[PDB]
Amino acid sequence: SWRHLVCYLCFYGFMAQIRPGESFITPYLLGPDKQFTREQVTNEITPVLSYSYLAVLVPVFLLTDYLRYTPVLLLQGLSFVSVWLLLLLGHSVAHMQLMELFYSVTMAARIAYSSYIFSLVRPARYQRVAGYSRAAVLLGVFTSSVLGQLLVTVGRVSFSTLNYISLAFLTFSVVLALFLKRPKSVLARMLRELGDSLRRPQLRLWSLWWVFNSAGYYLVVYYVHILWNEVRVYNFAADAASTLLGAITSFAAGFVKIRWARWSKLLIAGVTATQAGLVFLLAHTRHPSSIWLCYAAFVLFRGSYQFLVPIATFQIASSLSKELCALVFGVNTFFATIVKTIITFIVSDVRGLGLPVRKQFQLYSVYFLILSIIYFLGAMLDGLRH
Ligand SMILES: Cc1ncc(C[n+]2csc(CCOP(=O)(O)OP(=O)(O)O)c2C)c(N)n1
Repeated sequence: SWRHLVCYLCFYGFMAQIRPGESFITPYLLGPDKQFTREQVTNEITPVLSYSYLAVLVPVFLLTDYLRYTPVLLLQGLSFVSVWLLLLLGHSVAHMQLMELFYSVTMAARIAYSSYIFSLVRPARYQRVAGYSRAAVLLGVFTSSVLGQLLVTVGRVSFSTLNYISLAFLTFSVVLALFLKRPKSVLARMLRELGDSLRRPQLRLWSLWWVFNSAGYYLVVYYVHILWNEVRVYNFAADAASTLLGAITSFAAGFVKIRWARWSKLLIAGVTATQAGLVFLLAHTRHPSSIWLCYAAFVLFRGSYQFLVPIATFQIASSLSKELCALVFGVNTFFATIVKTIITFIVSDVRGLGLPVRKQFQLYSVYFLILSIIYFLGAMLDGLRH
C-alpha cells in the first residue's frame, strides 16, 4: 500500500501513455499496407474524432464518479487496444471510423485518471500526488514519441511492426489497470453539488482557468504543426522537448509551496502573461535563422501550461468536499473544447473571420492577453478587498 498507492499509480500512468503508433496513425493509413487516400482520411476519419469526442465526453464524467474510476481506466485500456486491433485488421473506412470512435472515447477517459489519483490518497498529499501523476503521464508521452521516432528513423522496422510493439505495450497497460485499487434524482444531486461547489472562490477561479486557458493552449498546440509546415527532424524535437519540459515543470508543481488564497490569481496571470508573449513570439518570428527561437518559444509555452495543470487539479480536488472530482474535471474539459471549437470557427473557418495561420496566432496571442489582463484585474480587486 505504501509503495503500491503512489509508485504503481505513476507507473500505470507512465505505461498507459506508451504508444509508438499513436503519432504515426495517419502515415500508416496513408501507406502501402492499407492503401488509403488523403480524401478518405481527412473527410471521413478525422471529423469522426471531433464529433465522437464530444458525444462521449458528456456521459464519461457522469459515470466515472458513480462507477468509480477503476472501470473507466480499465475501459480506457480496452478502448485503446481495440483501436490498434481495428488498425491492424481494418480494410474499409467503416473500421477506421469505429476505431476513431474508440479513439475519441480514450481521450474522454483521461479525466478519470486525473481524478482517480485524488480519490486514492488523503487530501494532505493532494499537491504532491498531482505533480507526480502529471509528470508520469507526460514522461510516458515523451518516451512514447521518442521511442516511436527512433524505431522508425534510426530503426528500419515497418509501420505494421511498430504498431505491434504498441499492441503488446497496450495489453500490458490493460493488465496494469486490472490491479488498480477501487475506492469505496441522482443527476439533480450532482448538479446541485456542482453549483454549491462552484460558489467557492478557489475552485471557480481554477475552473474558469481550465475552460479558457486550456482552450487557448490546445489551439496553439493544434495549430502549431501546420504553422511550421507552412513556413522534419526539428518539428518533432520541439514536441519531444516540450513534453519533457512539461514533465519537469509538472513534477516541480508538486513541490511548490504557495499560499493558495492570496497569490493564486497573480500566479495564473503571471503564467498566462508569459504564455501570451510566448505565443506572440511563435507568430511574429519568420527569419530563416530564427526557427530555433520559435521552438524555444514553444517548449516553454508547453512547460508553462503543464506547470499549472497539476496545480489546477490539486486546487479543484482540495476545494471539492465531495466525491465529485471527476465531474468538475469533465465539465471543464467539456467547456474547454467547446470554447476551443468556438474560437476555431470564428478565427479559422471561412464563414467567420477568415485568417491565414500567421494571423491566427496573433489572434491567439491577444486572446491570451485578454485572459491575462482579466486575471491581473481579478487579482487587483481581490487585493484591494483584503
Ligand atoms: C487519425 C488520427 N487519430 C489520432 C491521432 C492522434 N491525436 C489526435 S488529436 C490528439 C491530441 C492532441 O495532442 P496534444 O494536444 O499534443 O496532447 P497533450 O500534449 O495535451 O497530451 C492526438 C494525439 C491522429 N493524429 N490522427
